Amino acid sequence: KGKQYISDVTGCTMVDPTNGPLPEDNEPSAYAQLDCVLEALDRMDEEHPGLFQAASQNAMETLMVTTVDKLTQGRQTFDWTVCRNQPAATALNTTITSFRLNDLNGADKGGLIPFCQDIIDSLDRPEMTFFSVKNIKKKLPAFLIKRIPMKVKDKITKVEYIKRALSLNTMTK
Amino acid sequence: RKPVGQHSMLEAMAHRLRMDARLDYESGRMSKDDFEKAMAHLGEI
Amino acid sequence: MLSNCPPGGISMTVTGDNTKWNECLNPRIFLAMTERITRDSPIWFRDFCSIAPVLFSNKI
Amino acid sequence: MRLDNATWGRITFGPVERVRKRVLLNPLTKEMPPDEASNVIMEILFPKEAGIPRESTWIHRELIKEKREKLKGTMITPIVLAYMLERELVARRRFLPVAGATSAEFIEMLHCLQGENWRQIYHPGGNKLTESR
Amino acid sequence: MDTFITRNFQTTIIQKAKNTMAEFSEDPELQPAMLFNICVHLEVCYVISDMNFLDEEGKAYTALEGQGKEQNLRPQYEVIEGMPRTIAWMVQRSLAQEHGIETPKYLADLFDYKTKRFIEVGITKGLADDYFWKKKEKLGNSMELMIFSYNQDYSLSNESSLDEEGKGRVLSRLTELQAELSLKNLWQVLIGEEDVEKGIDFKLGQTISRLRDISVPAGFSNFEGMRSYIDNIDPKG
RNA sequence: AUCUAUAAUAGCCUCUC
RNA sequence: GACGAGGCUAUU
Ligand SMILES: [Mg+2]
Repeated sequence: KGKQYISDVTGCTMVDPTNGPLPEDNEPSAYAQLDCVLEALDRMDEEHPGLFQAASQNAMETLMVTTVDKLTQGRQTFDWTVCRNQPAATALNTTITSFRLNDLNGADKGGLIPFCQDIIDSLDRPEMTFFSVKNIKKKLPAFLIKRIPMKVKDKITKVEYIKRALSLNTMTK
Repeated sequence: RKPVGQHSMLEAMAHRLRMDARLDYESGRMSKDDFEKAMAHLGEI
Repeated sequence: MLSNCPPGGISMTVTGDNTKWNECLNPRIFLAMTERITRDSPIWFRDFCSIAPVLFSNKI
Repeated sequence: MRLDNATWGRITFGPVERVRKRVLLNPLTKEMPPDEASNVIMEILFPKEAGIPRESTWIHRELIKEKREKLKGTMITPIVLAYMLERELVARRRFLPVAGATSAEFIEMLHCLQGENWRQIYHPGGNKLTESR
Repeated sequence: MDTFITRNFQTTIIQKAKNTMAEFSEDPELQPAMLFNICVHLEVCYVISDMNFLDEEGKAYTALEGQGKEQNLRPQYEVIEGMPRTIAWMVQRSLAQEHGIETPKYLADLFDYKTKRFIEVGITKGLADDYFWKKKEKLGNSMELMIFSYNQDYSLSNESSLDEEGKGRVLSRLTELQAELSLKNLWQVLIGEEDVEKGIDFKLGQTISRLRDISVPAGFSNFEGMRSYIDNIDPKG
């Protein structure tokens, strides 16, 4: 029951329930009201003076003293270069190398902020060159199929790269 | 401790090995011939 | 809360779970939350904090 | 050794009200926050690649020499020695339920000290600080 | 502006100066003058590092033409400046550890093996003695410092460790630099004190800007309107 | 009076129908 | 094919 439109960046169908009609029953509703959320946040700010400011300042300091290697601390991470799941460190290394291929050397500065600037800029590149994995299939009689992976250069367009960056890889728990 | 630096690993290693070789030479740990070999390899690199 | 109960009244506790917590929460509301929280911050940090809700609003 | 040179008192059965407090797990002769301990360990084991001489290490300079005396000719891998030094210097503080004995010598035996319905008198071995007394 | 620096100072000098300003997080273009200073400082260091060489007897001797590369094995002085902070600190700590001298609290500019001391070379625009004393205020004797000046004024530390020829050569090089920058009309370019506040930069591109624009709640055209609404409105009631 | 301070990896537990 | 966060634990 929210605003449905088409994204002009990716061409995807977008649904926006915020500020939508108020519910008329007890079914789950995503139509949050911005005014009410802001009123609740202002009440929180009034009851805890300086809390938002202190939290923002501390987060800013931590970000300014945070390096690119903080991203290796994750588990299986979606890798857009292979459109697969790879260990967080492997995915970060692959992203850094691909960015190097596309004149994006922010990760060299060391901080997380320059690397995030590089990500933002990557979203604007008309094309993307990277290293991906390609498998060769061999017929081993038993017949069975044997897979030999290897690294190969690849190129994708701006919209494809943007969709890969915004992609989530889903699995079962 | 996590190493820190925006320079390449090759340059850091080269400088560290240069310093180690020179200090071994000055401390007597390395002789003339080994020092000449080490300096030649470092310069070639 | 037990000591703060007005005298002669009633205090009642609701054990509650929210249904469809992740399904119904919207990244746009989170963008608004981030913008409100970082009201007195430099513009660069406000943009940086707004990036993540924006990316999640366009997630695939 | 602290366990071995210890005396055990009686065991009593009765209500024991316990409060959750942030307490030290293991006794340390010298304690410093993790950053100071890391700087001291880098000084002891990797003096060459230690970087800026932070002034906070001044108080511990003498200690560093002492440690460099003991490890001059050791063939143990340096990282194991570093975590040994951390084990000796860095404190581990955790929230635990306690009832009337919060010193690390007692937190070591906490599991045997008391439950919710019983108390076990325990006299740890070693020496106790005057501040605790 | 930068053409003079590129032409006069070699590629290595400019590269190391730029690396140093990156280490300190100072933009070259916004603060060109500093760049130049770094270069000249680095330059003098190399000069004072290229005038002696240790021999088999551990004594200094001068250099000249006709010498083979093999004869130059270990320089008389080791250069600290012009290197990444981590590498320079490793070098200084290694020298201190292997010469039984406590590490000075601040990074040095040079190390002399003959006297086994750390030298902090400085370049001053005003009185040489005043700069010498101000540097003395930090450590004084732990790091013997020699100061040069654009007005042919030198303040060598107590333990002289160089000859008259080298000092004269350095002063003549500085004089030539002054004359060329004067006839090229760049002294005013450097004398200017123009250092405004500089902070972190995080600029949004076109794609991310559009994504944020189409990422606002219903009832807003773009993100700027949403931000203004969040900032200015009172949601009471 | 533990407030501070705190590298990395891995494990266990808790937190859509 | 097995994610995020919090706590605790072990190891280097
Ligand atoms: Mg519940």
